[PDB]
Amino acid sequence: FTIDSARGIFPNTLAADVVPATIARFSQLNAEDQLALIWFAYLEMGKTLTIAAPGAASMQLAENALKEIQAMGPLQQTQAMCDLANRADTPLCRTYASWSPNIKLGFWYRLGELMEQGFVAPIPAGYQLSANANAVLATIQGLESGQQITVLRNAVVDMGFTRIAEPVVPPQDTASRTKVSIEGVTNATVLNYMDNLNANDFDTLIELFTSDGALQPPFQRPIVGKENVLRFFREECQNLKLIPERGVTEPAEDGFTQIKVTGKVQTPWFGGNVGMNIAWRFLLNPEGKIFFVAIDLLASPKEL
Amino acid sequence: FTIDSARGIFPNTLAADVVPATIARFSQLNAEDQLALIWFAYLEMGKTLTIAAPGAASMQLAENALKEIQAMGPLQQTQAMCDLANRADTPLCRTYASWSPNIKLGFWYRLGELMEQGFVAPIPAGYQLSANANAVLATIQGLESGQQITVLRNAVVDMGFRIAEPVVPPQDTASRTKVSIEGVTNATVLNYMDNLNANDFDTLIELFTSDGALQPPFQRPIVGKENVLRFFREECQNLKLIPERGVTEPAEDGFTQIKVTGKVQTPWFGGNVGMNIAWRFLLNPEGKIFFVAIDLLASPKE
Ligand SMILES: CC1=C(/C=C/C(C)=C/C=C/C(C)=C/C=C/C=C(C)/C=C/C=C(C)/C=C/C2=C(C)C(=O)CCC2(C)C)C(C)(C)CCC1
Ligand SMILES: CC1=C(/C=C/C(C)=C/C=C/C(C)=C/C=C/C=C(C)/C=C/C=C(C)/C=C/C2=C(C)C(=O)CCC2(C)C)C(C)(C)CCC1
Repeated sequence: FTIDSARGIFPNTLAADVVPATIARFSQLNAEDQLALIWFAYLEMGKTLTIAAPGAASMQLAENALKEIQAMGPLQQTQAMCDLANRADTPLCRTYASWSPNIKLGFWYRLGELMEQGFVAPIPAGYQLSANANAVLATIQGLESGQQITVLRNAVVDMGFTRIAEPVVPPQDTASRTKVSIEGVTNATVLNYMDNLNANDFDTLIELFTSDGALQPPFQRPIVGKENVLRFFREECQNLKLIPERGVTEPAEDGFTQIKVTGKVQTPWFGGNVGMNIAWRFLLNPEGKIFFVAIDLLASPKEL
Repeated sequence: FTIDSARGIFPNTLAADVVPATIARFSQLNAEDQLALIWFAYLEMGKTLTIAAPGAASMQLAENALKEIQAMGPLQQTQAMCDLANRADTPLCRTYASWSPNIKLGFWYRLGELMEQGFVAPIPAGYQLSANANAVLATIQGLESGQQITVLRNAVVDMGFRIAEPVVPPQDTASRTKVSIEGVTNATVLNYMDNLNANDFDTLIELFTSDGALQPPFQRPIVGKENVLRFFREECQNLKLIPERGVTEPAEDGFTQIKVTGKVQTPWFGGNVGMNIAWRFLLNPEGKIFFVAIDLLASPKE
């Protein structure tokens, strides 16, 4: 068993690879078209889905950068946004790249509010997308909400020129914690994984892993080793709600066990308004430690 | 005008972005599935489309790596190929990454022949692709040949974790052909096409502004004469550009923008694959190339 070979467990699992396909098409676009397309997608999505407000701490971390942009003239504001989209090498792009995804998202949330108000240069009036851009937006608007928000998030995270993160919130009080139930699955490691993540208890969660174990987020390469996985939990995985439904348990090579669970996950950005269809694919060693876990965004509810 | 803003000229040009979409899907796959998928695509494509043999110089440059793999036991051979697909950090992967695209392609051409012959571990008998991988292969097989070969090339180039073929002397001046483009007599555009068709990179590069850029299909702009010239020498030998028609318009600051459409042949396939291409030029007032983008078009309808 290697981490990279483990990526192949449960090969029947149909991931929503339209997401990275769409991000790839988006990434080809002219920067102004990238910005306008997201503006359009954002505006129309906002008619039925409300984005949660960025946290106070996140806003403080992005404040300096936001103030600099607000102080610029309109042409310069537009240029700064194009710089981010083009991944140009500028001080602002370097600052942006140092930020965790949540801080990047909160930065754009605020710019969006300011553009709506006319305090930061808006997308030009009557702007029409390029041929390729119009098709990309059409694709996005045809996707399930869980896929739409993943496309938008990944586009945002990709910006800037490549560590600052929000403070780590204390774990949930033990007596207040809920426990998940999974049809077919009573495996203690899997249950403890879900329960500890739901309680933001990253120190306990990381102890479930082998020293060389990995976690693979949707459409990303495996994050390998306890140090890197713990960093990822602390920077990116706060305040999720995992709602696993059902699973299946099978023996693997060398006394290992492989378990696939399907269910839903909510991000604090949208709460119960977007339930993403997710699979977890675990490979556990003979002692029950996590050697590998992959988290996949599923192609449709037909994959649960 | 910035290089990055110039990327937006002629915005109704519909590029074949199914190519980078498909590469992105492919890149998500398990490595063994990546290898099997390409094996399948390769085998089926080869029933109607023959790949030209790698050049002698290229083969010599890849020879040591190929010999090392051939000396391995079958399990190790399979692992070595998986390492390349996974972009693992290994000596072989580092050597591979140092190679120009043509050398990487020739390396896999040879491994393909050896797998067919049974001298390098083949894809396991009766191998079945994953759900996601089967769909990716279906997409590829539905594409026009020019798009298929671009997907395969880009997948190959992406593998692994400063070595190029020797530069071939430019074509004898008296032997050179000249292109004709309906609607377009612009000397810079004509000289661009004619010099590239003659492998005359030293003359070609002089058409560019010092800070000018060239943007290959689905890649970021390559900026400045040093980098553009390097790209010509490493990657752009022995092409055949067959421009057909164009359109010429004024641009800002006394600049001119010109779009040309036509076909291009790669020496890997010759006339057997004609790729539908657009060139989008932005020329300064003196006629120098500030920006040229080369796009693979979505269909002949473009
Ligand atoms: C840019 C831009 C603009 C603003 C755009 C904005 C404002 C976009 C905001 C988008 C947001 C807020 C998207 C949030 C999406 C969040 C998602 C998709 C979270 C998914 C998390 C999951 C699936 C986690 C699953 C996990 C599990 C279950 C595990 O078991 C282990 C950990 C982990 C893997 C993490 C404007 C409009 C100005 C126009 C100009 C350009
Ligand atoms: C991996 C692998 C295998 C072998 C795969 C092989 C063997 C694949 C070979 C593929 C090849 C040989 C593809 C070649 C494609 C070449 C292309 C698509 C060239 C396009 C060039 C263009 C469009 C240039 C246009 C330009 C123009 C016109 C300009 O004006 C400026 C310059 C430039 C921009 C360059 C096997 C089976 C073992 C299985 C295991 C894994």
